[PDB]
Amino acid sequence: DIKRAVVHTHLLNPEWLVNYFGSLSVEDSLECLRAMLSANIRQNLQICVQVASKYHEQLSTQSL
Amino acid sequence: DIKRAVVHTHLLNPEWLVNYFGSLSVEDSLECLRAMLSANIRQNLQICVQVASKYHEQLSTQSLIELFESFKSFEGLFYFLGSIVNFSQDPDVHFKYIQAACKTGQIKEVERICRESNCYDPERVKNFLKEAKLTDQLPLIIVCDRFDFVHDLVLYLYRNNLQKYIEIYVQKVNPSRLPVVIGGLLDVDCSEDVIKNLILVVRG
Amino acid sequence: KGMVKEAIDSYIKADDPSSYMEVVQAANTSGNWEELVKYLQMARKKARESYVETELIFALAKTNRLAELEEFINGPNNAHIQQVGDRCYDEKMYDAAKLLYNNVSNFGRLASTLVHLGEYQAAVDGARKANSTRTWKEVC
Repeated sequence: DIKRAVVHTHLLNPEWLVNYFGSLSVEDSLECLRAMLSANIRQNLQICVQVASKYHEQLSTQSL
Repeated sequence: DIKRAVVHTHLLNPEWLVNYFGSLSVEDSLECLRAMLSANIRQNLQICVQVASKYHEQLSTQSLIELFESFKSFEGLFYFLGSIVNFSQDPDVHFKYIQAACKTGQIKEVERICRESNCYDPERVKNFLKEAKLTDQLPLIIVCDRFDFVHDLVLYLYRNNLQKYIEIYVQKVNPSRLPVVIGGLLDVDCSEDVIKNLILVVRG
Repeated sequence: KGMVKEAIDSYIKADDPSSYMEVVQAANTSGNWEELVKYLQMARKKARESYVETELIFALAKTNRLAELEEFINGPNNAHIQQVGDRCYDEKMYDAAKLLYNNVSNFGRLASTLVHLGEYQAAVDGARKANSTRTWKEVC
């Protein structure tokens, strides 16, 4: 369970996190996003979309 | 009726008001706060808590927290008692801070106090946990083995569901209590293939 | 004065669950396991405790209200089974630990009571899932 960025998102610099997920996403960021959106608070909301404008260009999955 | 700061709070410098209430509170600021919270607008809301982090140190009255939790206490008590878990030894303050953490998901700030605090009754707590079902159960499996009452926890975990709970418990939390948990699983007679598969997990 | 029967109606009109510990201290002093049932049944809705439910199932088994003793447990009991299950065989009120340990799966203690029950077919079915020395030998 590496996925606990839901709490750090209120404090962590999202810029380098976008690249943390641009890397290490061997079919994995889907599940972390699923966890973040299981706690889709208005604070941690748009960050799910800021990342989203990177991976669509390679895989705009219908699962997403 | 000196109490009309509810309207000035939208305009008045709260700093010197904090000291206006640090003085002149001969059992009086309770009623003024009761009036402010009778009009607990989002604007005049946190100011009720900024004052609150001064008078607790002399009198953390249960009347205060009663009139507090009488309302929603969306995150009011979490911010109030977020600074009072330290410098306290009461069971009720810890328990009700934890219960306030159930109102907005801040369980990550609860798992810390289950370890830090050691001056509370976890029995009423874990009962409430199974009543107010945590929904991401993951402190009870920390505070319970912190207090070694696992003989029924293992059973409750098998009863509701077991996808990660025992696995992530022995993996992350404390692998030192695996075989006792297997003793529990064999008391309840879980499937042996599950045990052969579970033991393959790495240890600490 | 020990008016345990009369100390109850002085709480029915109040619904005050407090001091129930002393109510229990006087309850075992005189078998009255029918009206404590009502006291605890309604005080259930006032103090979500565990003593209430434990002593409740104890009184139920005392008055052998099995049809609903088995139903209360199937809900959110939040009680302490195997502590009154101790009282089942300590007082030897069988056909009770049969139901307490059933949904709790304590294979090894139920069979000690099924010794005195008389059933043997399901006793060994409890033992095969126990596979303990005590269980097997006592069933034998």
